[PDB]
Formats: sequence, C-alpha cells, structure tokens
Amino acid sequence: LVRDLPQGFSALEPLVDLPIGINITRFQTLLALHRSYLTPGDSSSGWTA
Amino acid sequence: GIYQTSNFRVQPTESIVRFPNITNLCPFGEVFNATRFASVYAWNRKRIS
Ligand SMILES: *[C@@H]1O[C@H](CO)[C@@H](O)[C@H](O)[C@H]1NC(C)=O
Repeated sequence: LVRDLPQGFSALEPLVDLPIGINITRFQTLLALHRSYLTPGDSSSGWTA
Repeated sequence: GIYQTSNFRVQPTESIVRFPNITNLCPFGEVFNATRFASVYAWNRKRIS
C-alpha cells in the first residue's frame, strides 16, 4: 500500500521448534552476487547487486 | 414444606475416543528406524514434537 510497513493486519505463523546447543552472542547477514559477463578486453571482475 | 436432599446427577455410561489416523507418518522410523542409535559420547538432543 502507500505505507511501506507501519500499517498491517495479520499474524506470524510458527512452523517448527528446534534446539541449538551452543552459546550465541553475535549475528551477521549474507548477500548474493550475480556474476557479470564482461568483454575479454576489460580484464576486470565485476558484480551486479 | 420443601427440604433439599442430595443432588441428582447422572454419571456418563460411555467413554470412547477418536484419535488421529496418519498425520506425521511414523515418528521414529524416518531417522532412527526401529532401534538404531549413535555412540555413547554423542548425547545429541533429538526431540520430536
Ligand atoms: C529397521 O528395523 C527392522 C526390524 O526392527 C529391520 O527391517 C531393519 O533392521 C531396519 N529396516 C531396514 C529397511 O533396514
């Protein structure tokens, strides 16, 4: 809708409860890089996000 | 006059239950078969809910 996130009406649905037997103190996210096919004369490596 | 006496209550003469039939497809056979576990020192937490 017009608002990106403040307005909404639903609920979050649980799926499965799982254990993790190790101490956790830090978290980090990942990302995916699409390989870019460049001309041989460029001689460089590039990615598109 | 009216005198109140011991209350009248009918006990249920039946007790029969209808349980689920298939659902989760053999809780112990998908990963442990009938009886097959790991070594002693591997006290892995494996609970099925
Ligand atoms: C699972 O156990 C049964 C008997 O308990 C036997 O067929 C075998 O050990 C296991 N099944 C398979 C397909 O290996």
